[PDB]
Amino acid sequence: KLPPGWEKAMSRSSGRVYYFNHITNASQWERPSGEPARVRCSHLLVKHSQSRRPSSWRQEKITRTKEEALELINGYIQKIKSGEEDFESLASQFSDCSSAKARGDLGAFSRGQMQKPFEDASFALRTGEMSGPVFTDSGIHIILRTE
Ligand SMILES: CC(=O)c1cc[nH]c1
Ligand SMILES: CC(=O)c1cc[nH]c1
Ligand SMILES: CC(=O)c1cc[nH]c1
Repeated sequence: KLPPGWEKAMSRSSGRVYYFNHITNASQWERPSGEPARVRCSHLLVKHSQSRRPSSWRQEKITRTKEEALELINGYIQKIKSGEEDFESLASQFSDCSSAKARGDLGAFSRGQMQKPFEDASFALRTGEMSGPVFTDSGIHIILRTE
Protein backbone atom coordinates (compact mmCIF):
# COMPACT_ATOMS: atom_id res chain seq x y z
CA LYS A 1 0.00 0.00 0.00
CA LEU A 2 2.51 2.58 1.26
CA PRO A 3 6.33 2.73 1.52
CA PRO A 4 7.98 1.06 4.54
CA GLY A 5 6.79 2.29 7.92
CA TRP A 6 4.10 4.65 6.61
CA GLU A 7 0.49 4.51 7.88
CA LYS A 8 -2.67 6.62 7.64
CA ALA A 9 -4.31 8.38 10.57
CA MET A 10 -6.98 10.98 11.26
CA SER A 11 -6.20 14.47 12.51
CA ARG A 12 -7.92 15.19 15.82
CA SER A 13 -8.31 18.90 15.18
CA SER A 14 -9.07 19.08 11.46
CA GLY A 15 -10.54 15.66 10.67
CA ARG A 16 -8.37 15.43 7.56
CA VAL A 17 -6.28 12.33 6.95
CA TYR A 18 -2.53 12.52 7.42
CA TYR A 19 0.44 10.19 7.07
CA PHE A 20 2.76 9.00 9.85
CA ASN A 21 5.84 6.74 9.87
CA HIS A 22 6.33 4.56 12.95
CA ILE A 23 10.05 4.02 12.25
CA THR A 24 11.05 7.66 11.72
CA ASN A 25 8.21 9.42 13.63
CA ALA A 26 7.70 11.64 10.59
CA SER A 27 4.21 13.00 10.02
CA GLN A 28 2.81 15.03 7.11
CA TRP A 29 -0.37 15.85 5.23
CA GLU A 30 0.95 14.70 1.85
CA ARG A 31 0.94 11.08 0.72
CA PRO A 32 4.59 9.89 0.76
CA SER A 33 6.56 9.16 -2.38
CA GLY A 34 6.79 5.53 -3.44
CA GLU A 35 17.32 -0.78 0.00
CA PRO A 36 20.80 0.66 -0.56
CA ALA A 37 23.99 -0.71 0.95
CA ARG A 38 24.72 2.70 2.48
CA VAL A 39 23.03 5.99 3.31
CA ARG A 40 24.43 9.39 4.26
CA CYS A 41 22.69 11.36 7.01
CA SER A 42 22.96 14.47 9.12
CA HIS A 43 21.45 14.79 12.54
CA LEU A 44 20.72 17.19 15.38
CA LEU A 45 21.00 15.67 18.85
CA VAL A 46 19.49 17.01 22.06
CA LYS A 47 20.89 15.22 25.09
CA HIS A 48 19.21 14.95 28.48
CA SER A 49 19.97 13.79 32.01
CA GLN A 50 19.38 10.10 31.10
CA SER A 51 21.65 10.07 28.03
CA ARG A 52 24.55 7.61 28.10
CA ARG A 53 27.00 10.54 28.38
CA PRO A 54 25.15 13.55 29.86
CA SER A 55 27.74 16.00 28.54
CA SER A 56 28.67 17.68 25.27
CA TRP A 57 30.70 20.48 23.72
CA ARG A 58 27.78 22.82 24.60
CA GLN A 59 27.46 21.85 28.25
CA GLU A 60 29.86 20.14 30.64
CA LYS A 61 26.91 18.83 32.69
CA ILE A 62 23.66 18.29 30.78
CA THR A 63 20.81 18.56 33.26
CA ARG A 64 17.65 18.99 31.17
CA THR A 65 14.97 16.32 31.47
CA LYS A 66 13.98 13.94 28.67
CA GLU A 67 10.67 15.81 28.45
CA GLU A 68 12.54 19.13 28.16
CA ALA A 69 14.79 17.73 25.42
CA LEU A 70 11.75 16.49 23.48
CA GLU A 71 10.17 19.96 23.66
CA LEU A 72 13.39 21.44 22.23
CA ILE A 73 13.40 18.85 19.46
CA ASN A 74 9.76 19.60 18.66
CA GLY A 75 10.54 23.31 18.51
CA TYR A 76 13.44 22.78 16.11
CA ILE A 77 11.26 20.64 13.85
CA GLN A 78 8.64 23.39 13.78
CA LYS A 79 11.19 26.01 12.72
CA ILE A 80 12.63 23.72 10.03
CA LYS A 81 9.20 22.95 8.57
CA SER A 82 8.14 26.61 8.61
CA GLY A 83 11.40 27.63 6.95
CA GLU A 84 12.19 30.07 9.74
CA GLU A 85 15.45 28.15 10.18
CA ASP A 86 17.50 25.62 8.21
CA PHE A 87 18.34 22.17 9.54
CA GLU A 88 22.08 22.72 9.07
CA SER A 89 21.99 26.06 10.90
CA LEU A 90 20.16 24.59 13.91
CA ALA A 91 22.45 21.56 13.95
CA SER A 92 25.61 23.68 13.93
CA GLN A 93 24.25 25.87 16.73
CA PHE A 94 22.36 23.45 18.98
CA SER A 95 23.32 19.80 18.41
CA ASP A 96 24.91 18.12 21.43
CA CYS A 97 26.82 15.88 19.00
CA SER A 98 30.35 16.83 18.01
CA SER A 99 29.11 16.46 14.42
CA ALA A 100 27.66 19.96 14.94
CA LYS A 101 30.98 21.27 13.61
CA ALA A 102 30.06 19.69 10.24
CA ARG A 103 26.46 20.94 10.15
CA GLY A 104 25.43 17.60 11.66
CA ASP A 105 26.87 15.47 8.84
CA LEU A 106 27.80 11.92 9.86
CA GLY A 107 29.03 10.73 6.47
CA ALA A 108 27.88 7.49 4.90
CA PHE A 109 27.27 4.31 6.87
CA SER A 110 25.94 0.75 6.60
CA ARG A 111 23.53 -1.26 8.69
CA GLY A 112 25.20 -2.53 11.86
CA GLN A 113 27.19 0.68 12.58
CA MET A 114 24.94 3.16 14.40
CA GLN A 115 22.53 2.70 17.27
CA LYS A 116 19.61 0.59 16.08
CA PRO A 117 16.72 3.12 16.21
CA PHE A 118 18.90 5.69 14.46
CA GLU A 119 19.92 3.16 11.81
CA ASP A 120 16.34 2.01 11.24
CA ALA A 121 15.07 5.58 10.83
CA SER A 122 17.94 6.51 8.53
CA PHE A 123 17.27 3.61 6.15
CA ALA A 124 13.50 4.22 6.22
CA LEU A 125 14.05 7.84 5.22
CA ARG A 126 14.27 8.57 1.51
CA THR A 127 16.89 10.96 0.17
CA GLY A 128 15.90 14.49 1.13
CA GLU A 129 13.43 13.40 3.84
CA MET A 130 13.62 14.22 7.53
CA SER A 131 12.61 12.28 10.62
CA GLY A 132 10.55 13.28 13.59
CA PRO A 133 12.00 12.71 17.06
CA VAL A 134 14.11 9.54 17.13
CA PHE A 135 15.05 8.16 20.54
CA THR A 136 18.37 6.47 21.30
CA ASP A 137 20.55 5.85 24.32
CA SER A 138 22.41 9.05 23.36
CA GLY A 139 19.36 11.29 23.42
CA ILE A 140 16.76 12.56 20.96
CA HIS A 141 17.62 13.06 17.28
CA ILE A 142 16.32 14.82 14.20
CA ILE A 143 17.71 12.95 11.17
CA LEU A 144 18.08 14.34 7.64
CA ARG A 145 18.96 11.84 4.90
CA THR A 146 21.22 13.50 2.35
CA GLU A 147 22.34 10.53 0.20
C1 LIG B 1 5.66 13.94 -0.52
C2 LIG B 1 6.33 14.29 0.77
O1 LIG B 1 7.02 13.45 1.34
C3 LIG B 1 6.15 15.62 1.33
C4 LIG B 1 5.59 16.75 0.67
C5 LIG B 1 5.61 17.79 1.55
N1 LIG B 1 6.15 17.36 2.72
C6 LIG B 1 6.48 16.04 2.61
C1 LIG C 1 35.35 22.96 16.30
C2 LIG C 1 34.75 22.10 17.37
O1 LIG C 1 35.47 21.51 18.17
C3 LIG C 1 33.30 21.99 17.46
C4 LIG C 1 32.57 21.03 18.24
C5 LIG C 1 31.25 21.28 18.05
N1 LIG C 1 31.12 22.34 17.21
C6 LIG C 1 32.35 22.79 16.84
C1 LIG D 1 23.97 7.97 14.91
C2 LIG D 1 24.14 7.57 16.34
O1 LIG D 1 23.84 6.43 16.71
C3 LIG D 1 24.66 8.55 17.27
C4 LIG D 1 25.30 9.77 16.92
C5 LIG D 1 25.62 10.42 18.08
N1 LIG D 1 25.19 9.66 19.12
C6 LIG D 1 24.60 8.53 18.65
